[PDB]
Amino acid sequence: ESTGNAKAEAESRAEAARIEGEGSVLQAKLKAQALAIETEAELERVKK
Amino acid sequence: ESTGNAKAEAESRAEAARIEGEGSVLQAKLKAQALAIETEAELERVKK
Amino acid sequence: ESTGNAKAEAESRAEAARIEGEGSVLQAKLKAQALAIETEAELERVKKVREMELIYARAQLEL
Amino acid sequence: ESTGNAKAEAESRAEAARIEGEGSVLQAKLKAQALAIETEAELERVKK
Amino acid sequence: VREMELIYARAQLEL
Repeated sequence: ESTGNAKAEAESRAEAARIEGEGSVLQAKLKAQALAIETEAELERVKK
Repeated sequence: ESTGNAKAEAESRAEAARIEGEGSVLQAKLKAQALAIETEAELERVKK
Repeated sequence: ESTGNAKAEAESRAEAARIEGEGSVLQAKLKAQALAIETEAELERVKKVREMELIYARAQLEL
Repeated sequence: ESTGNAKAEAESRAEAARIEGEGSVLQAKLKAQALAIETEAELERVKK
Repeated sequence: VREMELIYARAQLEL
């Protein structure tokens, strides 16, 4: 009839993984990494 | 009566998705830069 | 009689919205700049370790 | 008949999340971030 | 922290 983690009463809780975006972060789009270093030029300006 | 989410047995499982994951792929800017600025340790030892 | 808000079970829930959230997206300027000015820690350590160029200065000439 | 956090008598209280704007802050509009660095030129003036 | 530029000044010449 029942086995696991039963929880009740009040606000928030979490129990699983739901690493949706996190997994997507690991599988970072190369193009995303490129734009990162390509844009650094602006940061360098704030430095210079 | 108590009711709740059950997770019988053990394999890869997802539940209560989105929020955290989505937020991760969006930025995590604070720790991203934090860890990134701590990377200088390489350049630090090189100087040392 | 007491009456009040009940939150049976447990899942994602919202209530008493707006105010705090709205105020957050608006500015949070004090802590925003506070944490931002504390970010210099990176540039701080960089200086702390760049100090090593002092190498040339070891040629002390205390006559 | 009843379960949870019942509260009464006087002023203010809060119990939930209501992270409306907060969530919106995490999901920061790229264009908003751009204008931020683009406007910094004024701050630099006060520096120079 | 900018004080660190003092590096050059370590070449003390206390004769």
